[PDB]
Amino acid sequence: LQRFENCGIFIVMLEVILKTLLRSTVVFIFLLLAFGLSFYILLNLQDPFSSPLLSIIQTFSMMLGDINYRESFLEPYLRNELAHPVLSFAQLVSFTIFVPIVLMNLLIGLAVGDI
Amino acid sequence: ILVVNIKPGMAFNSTGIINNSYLIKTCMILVFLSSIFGYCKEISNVLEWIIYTTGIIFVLPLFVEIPAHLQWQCGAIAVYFYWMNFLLYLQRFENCGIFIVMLEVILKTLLRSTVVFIFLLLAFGLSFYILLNLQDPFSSPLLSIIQTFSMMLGDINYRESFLEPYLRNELAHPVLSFAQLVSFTIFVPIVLMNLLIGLAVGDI
Repeated sequence: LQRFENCGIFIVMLEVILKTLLRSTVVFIFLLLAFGLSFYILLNLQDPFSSPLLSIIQTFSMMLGDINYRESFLEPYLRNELAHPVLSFAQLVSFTIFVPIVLMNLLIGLAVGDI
Repeated sequence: ILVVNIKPGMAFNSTGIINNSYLIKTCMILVFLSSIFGYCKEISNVLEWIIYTTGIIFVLPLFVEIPAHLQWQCGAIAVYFYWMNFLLYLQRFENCGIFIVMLEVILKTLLRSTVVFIFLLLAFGLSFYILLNLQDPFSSPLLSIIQTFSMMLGDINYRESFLEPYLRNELAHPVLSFAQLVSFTIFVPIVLMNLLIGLAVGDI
């Protein structure tokens, strides 16, 4: 579709935003490895965080702002099942600041420029 | 290595788990040596004073018997800051440093604006604490604030906390509760989140 006169600008733009993200990702893999290996300590008793690689695929799926808050922090806290409740809620506000707010707006800001 | 090879919360010594010993022993000796070398070489200056002090506690059972819960409490803190502080080493590579310079600009701009908008979330937090008090998520004034903070990304929990309680006749103030819900959705997920996208788009 790069050779049709309504389409090709969108495939040229798709490749610009994709090549920029695929450069950016070498940096921000370590930003998600930080929260992934840390929620693997604090939330270990819960199915989504059962293993270090499942913990990373879950932290990646929280990046779009679907944190699973009630299901994974609040309800375990009211059952007395969080092993580190204060430190778990601190890492939740920290994750929400650095990843869904900061990192996602940095990718919107990059895309707005490059388009 | 010492995180992925030992189950979180189990106490461990040079002999392995208190219940891989060569891997466990050598990786502890390395974390200890590199933390005391770190104390010699001593926001970057603050991150090191979290990392080397906390990384010592995770490994004190190399020499000193210490509680399982305290060992992993420091394991969680140390492992997190070790990787956040690993980004500061990417400032000096030609593919990367542009993104760490941009990450700091958007983060410093956000952390200035929070002085203002902490009171915007305290308004809705102390107010949903009145109107929704009978529901588990809003049971306490601090739980109510951690809950409106989690609603900020646009996951309002609408059916679960307004509609279903209303159809059961369990909202204590239904009209005023639905007004505060449209108000929250306007000021926070729409207005405040777009103000942070607008700031980020400019400053990048």
